[PDB]
Amino acid sequence: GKTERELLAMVSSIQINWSVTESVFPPFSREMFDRFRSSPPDSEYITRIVSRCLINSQEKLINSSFFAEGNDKALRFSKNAEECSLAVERALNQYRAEDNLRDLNDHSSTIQLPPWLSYHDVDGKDLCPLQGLDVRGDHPMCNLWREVVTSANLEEIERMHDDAAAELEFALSGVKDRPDERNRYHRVHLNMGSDDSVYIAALGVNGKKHKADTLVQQMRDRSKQPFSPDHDVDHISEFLSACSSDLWATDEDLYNPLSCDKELRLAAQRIHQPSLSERGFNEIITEHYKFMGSRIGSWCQMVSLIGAELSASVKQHVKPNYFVIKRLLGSGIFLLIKPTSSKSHIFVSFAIKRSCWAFDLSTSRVFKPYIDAGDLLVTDFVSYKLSKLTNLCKCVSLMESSFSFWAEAFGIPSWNFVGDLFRSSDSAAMDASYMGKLSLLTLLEDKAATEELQTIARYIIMEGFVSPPEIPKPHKMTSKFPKVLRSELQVYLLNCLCRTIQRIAGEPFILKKKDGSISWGGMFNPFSGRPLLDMQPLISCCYNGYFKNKEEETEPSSLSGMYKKIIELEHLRPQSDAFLGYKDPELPRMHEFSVSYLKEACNHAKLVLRSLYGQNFMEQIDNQIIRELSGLTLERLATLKATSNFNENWYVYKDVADKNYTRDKLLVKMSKYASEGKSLAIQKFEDCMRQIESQGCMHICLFKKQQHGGLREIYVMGAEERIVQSVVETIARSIGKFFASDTLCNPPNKVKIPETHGIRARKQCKGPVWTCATSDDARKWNQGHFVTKFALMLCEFTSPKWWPLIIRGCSMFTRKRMMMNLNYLKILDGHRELDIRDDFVMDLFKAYHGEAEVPWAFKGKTYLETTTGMMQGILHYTSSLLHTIHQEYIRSLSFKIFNLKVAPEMSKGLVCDMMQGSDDSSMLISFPADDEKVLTRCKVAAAICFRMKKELGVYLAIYPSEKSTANTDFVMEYNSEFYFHTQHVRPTIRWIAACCSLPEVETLVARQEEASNLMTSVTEGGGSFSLAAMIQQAQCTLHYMLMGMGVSELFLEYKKAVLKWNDPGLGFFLLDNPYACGLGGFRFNLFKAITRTDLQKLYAFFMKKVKGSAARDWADEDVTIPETCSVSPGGALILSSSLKWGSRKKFQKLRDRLNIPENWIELINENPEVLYRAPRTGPEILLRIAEKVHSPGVVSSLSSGNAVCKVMASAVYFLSATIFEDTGRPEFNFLEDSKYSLLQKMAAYSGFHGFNDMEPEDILFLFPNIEELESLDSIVYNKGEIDIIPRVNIRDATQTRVTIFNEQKTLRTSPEKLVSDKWFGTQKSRIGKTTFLAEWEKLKKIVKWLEDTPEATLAHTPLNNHIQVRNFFARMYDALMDLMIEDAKNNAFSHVVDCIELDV
Repeated sequence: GKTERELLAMVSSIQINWSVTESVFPPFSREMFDRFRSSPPDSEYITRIVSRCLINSQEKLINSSFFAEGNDKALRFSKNAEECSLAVERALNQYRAEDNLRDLNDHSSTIQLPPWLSYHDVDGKDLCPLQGLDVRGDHPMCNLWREVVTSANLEEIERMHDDAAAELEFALSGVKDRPDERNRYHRVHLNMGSDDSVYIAALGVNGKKHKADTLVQQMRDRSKQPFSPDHDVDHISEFLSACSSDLWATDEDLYNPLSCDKELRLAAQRIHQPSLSERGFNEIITEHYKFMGSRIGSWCQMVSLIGAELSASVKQHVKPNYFVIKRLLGSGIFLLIKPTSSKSHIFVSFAIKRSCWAFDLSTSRVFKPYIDAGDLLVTDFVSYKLSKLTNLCKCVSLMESSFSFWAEAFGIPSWNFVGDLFRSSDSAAMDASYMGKLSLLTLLEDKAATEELQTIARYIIMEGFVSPPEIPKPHKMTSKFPKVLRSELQVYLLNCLCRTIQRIAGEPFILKKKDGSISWGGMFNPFSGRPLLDMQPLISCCYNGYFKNKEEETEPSSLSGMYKKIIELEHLRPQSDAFLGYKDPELPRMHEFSVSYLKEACNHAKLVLRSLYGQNFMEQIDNQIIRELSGLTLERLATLKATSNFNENWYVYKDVADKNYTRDKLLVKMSKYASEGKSLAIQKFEDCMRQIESQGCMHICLFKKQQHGGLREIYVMGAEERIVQSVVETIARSIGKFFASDTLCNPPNKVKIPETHGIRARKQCKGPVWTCATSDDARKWNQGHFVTKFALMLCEFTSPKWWPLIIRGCSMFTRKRMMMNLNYLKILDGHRELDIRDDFVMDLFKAYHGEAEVPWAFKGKTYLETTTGMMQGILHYTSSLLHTIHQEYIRSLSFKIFNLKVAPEMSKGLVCDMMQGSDDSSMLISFPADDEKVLTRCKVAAAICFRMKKELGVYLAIYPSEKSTANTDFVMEYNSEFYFHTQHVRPTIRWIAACCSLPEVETLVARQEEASNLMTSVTEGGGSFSLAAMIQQAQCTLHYMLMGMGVSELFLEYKKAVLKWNDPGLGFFLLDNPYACGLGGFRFNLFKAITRTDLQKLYAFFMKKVKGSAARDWADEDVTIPETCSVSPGGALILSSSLKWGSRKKFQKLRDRLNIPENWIELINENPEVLYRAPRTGPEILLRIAEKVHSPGVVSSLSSGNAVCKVMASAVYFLSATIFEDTGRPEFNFLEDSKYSLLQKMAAYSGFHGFNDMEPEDILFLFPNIEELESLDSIVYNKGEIDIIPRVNIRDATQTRVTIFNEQKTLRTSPEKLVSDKWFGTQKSRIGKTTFLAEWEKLKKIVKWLEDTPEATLAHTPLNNHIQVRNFFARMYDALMDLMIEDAKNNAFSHVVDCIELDV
């Protein structure tokens, strides 16, 4: 009320002065708003356009599918094959005709590492003098790098190296006794020291014949010249197809370097499965058998260890004439490494003792060829970027998880899979081995275009599901092929997709309702001709998996691709605003839209909103916005999202030169704005919009994320613009949330609608029903949408008070100004005129310093300016509203076309529920199939789905893409969640690729918590607990490789100490039980750890009430080892080390900039007059953002990080860390048994943990009862349906926040049974014990009160959690209104579709 009255007074404060908007933002003008709010739609135009659109859709359907009259189905499909063939060879002879191309005999090999497999050598990482002397017989003969490794060998015979011998006894002394020694000048560290003892920092004598820079320069000039599609890849397909039994064998070739921690896994299962006294692991047998599969597991170990050693060697700094020499732990393989160029480039040569190498190559010719020198094989130098070194670091875990996934996908059990892959008679084994080797080739060759080809396979495969009224046109995807092919794998993938297009064009996938359930035959793997039978592997063949990282990209081709897109359509501006909201287009150009039909869509959507929510709906849509604008606080905008400092400066590079650009956080501007009494975003929107008018544009900076396939191309807008965006967003989102069919506003409608469609169809009409497709692609959604339509759309909905806010926000969205990365312009100033991407780079080069006038690039300016389109992430909900408007019109037009076409009594039917996200459209039309008129209804549905995208979309600048699919009965797709007939699939491989995230949290309990969160993420989307268990074994080898289990001999001493004390803060990876690995989180393992293992006795000794908080640690020294550490639990599971590489200087500078209050008591004493659920005022908002800042995890240096540096510290420091001081005296005179009140304090929801673990406590090896029919039943169940005695929230803040239960008498008594604190007394500090949990009562609120609920989809119906954990384990309004009138002039078109469909 009072806040509501103040917000409405602020709204009355806002005003629109038109002369300023017409001045600075030209296509915004008072006349256009007045005509649109005033002029009703002229119906003659709207009839003219829907009639012409109907004709177009008919003619396009005819000449697409029915190429003439009197055509047999075989003739139609043969002409389709002719068309697709000609389109294909047009695509190929795009590539054949090129300026340059490699000769077909010349080869490339994709995996640059050698195929070697080495029998186990003498232990230790030192390059010993015997490993120098024994390999002397090199026989150089002036071959490539034989003379260099001979020089290194001859030096190795002498002692002319920094470490010819490394001793572990010195490092044990350094761990147990802190003052180990002085620091060697050769030992170059990055974080927390480096020991001349822990890593071989030996430097070998320089080669006089060759310097690697010119060798890579000539090889790079060759890499510039492209690859033809007629290049032979017969060796590639030979490798992936034929080699099956070679890959699997157990001869202990190199399994040891990562097979070290087996006993630790035997400990971890002993916590969870008490009754395995046989040492009888169940998933660990497959884990170590797969790792023991020598032909791939040993080779993946070699990849992982060279990746880890190189990541350690990036931080190593070497004087330029010399190069470092290293050796892997307990291996014959030597790495000769040069970080000569610090520009993310490391140069590596490998050398294996010929005595060490044996029993194979892994395979020939799909690997870098190796030179023989008799004594030792060797290889030529190869270059690597640091972004690729993280991928090489994680090769065993990624390949284990990908092979286990593909074994599960083709029905092989994920624990017996290496045995089945050894003896591969069934085609499921051959296809699993094919796809696993394909994933291996993708991983070792990191390239965006290779994943792009894998992604295009999705649209090619989906085109085969189109219904007989339609015909497949998979050759439509030939437009979206890569411009240039840059490796043999792209050639193989392109040839695969070309033959795939040929097969799909030949005939479609043929559906059959045999058992009252549709199923598709003729399906096949997109990358090999092996037939499939399951939808899930077909979907999972596409969606190539990607790693996520938040980092900039400095490769100029990547930023040129970023900047290309908006600038492609910037030139397509029609320079005439007659169409842009002033007048109706007849044949709409690019960026145009029709005023009258936008108003008709608005009026129709008002009519459906009226008929759903009643007569006063606008009043309802009024108040919802007020609630949203009472919810929109500055704290909501106070997040970790970055913010641009490009305002009013950095415009000319000469003034902008010599100063880096830095993206300030949102918190500095939010706290500067909240330093005044500016309690809400709207109260500051008033000032911000005037500021934005003063500058006369929007300031935006461009930020291309480094990863690929994730959220790339981020547009970091400014603070005032963020404020304006947020108020416009809350308006847009309010009116959009009144829409049922929208999905971005209400995702439960998205999960509900595809499930509910079957019930609505069967309830309305009796019998089977067909469907149509989802045109989820939208052609250039962001670039092409002018914003005047957004303004007119939103102004049609809101009350008259809001229109100035809408008009001014859309007005700043018209004209917009975005900055490039300054290193890009530093490149372009001194660039050559040989820029290949002349569409942008030559154009920008002339625009910046040149003759060419360009309407986006300005003279000597550091910005791209665009008077059209929109950003990607700016105005999501407004565009979702536009798309919802369009689709709501199309629904009634669909009923109109169905009534005009088939019968007047078809409104009883045609259930046509929609699904429209930001740019993802979807539609499905159910109609009965009783009579033989259903084929006519299918023709009508084809015309309807045609007109939805291809025809009335253009009038709303809504452009359908070729990537759309049309008329795919019993098939639908939306947001990569495919819905086949009574079966729901999603591509799970995208999360299996991510579960080996290798997280840099640097807390050692948060690390395992993050691993558990990712594994639960795989369990949420598809997957199985056996697959999750194998992925967790991959995670555990990854984590124990963050410790030096293949990187330091001290890990061998970490083992025994680790067995003495099993706690996750010590670094002991707690394995979840395999029968339910995904439901139980890290809390489940911690509860079982304290309940079973003696680690609770350490918690019995070290505890806050008996011992103390983070200041008081059981180790009297704070920093235990020279490598960093702490004992701070922070109201959570206790970490026994920190290892915080973050300097924390940047967080200190952040805290200085936020000007937050310093004392921090004011939350604690004034906690009862802050509702932490909701702040109210600038002081309270300031302390809430300060609480958000000082939380763990969200610390700037906790967020800030890097992968190579983190992995280098992970064994340089971590092997020494935690060892022989914390572990030497962890608990003496320790209380054997833990208190029970303290036990429930550690885990408040111990009751749920006991209920969930009661079933999977004791369990056998495996209990498979094979089912006959396997298929999802469209069923979902939640384990969190089980609730605590208090159904109400656990917060009860001031006993006023929630009113879900009345008068709370017993509801109050149950909580203090568990809490053991006075919930009464206003929840004050002294509620029986001041600081009973911790000092911060906000921290007490966080830790004491917390609830949650999980969710999972099932194979068979649920009744309770036990059959959940059993089954989820792998078993293997009125249509008559808005009466628009259409033209039925060409009924001969309908006649020919009907007759030829009858004759087929």
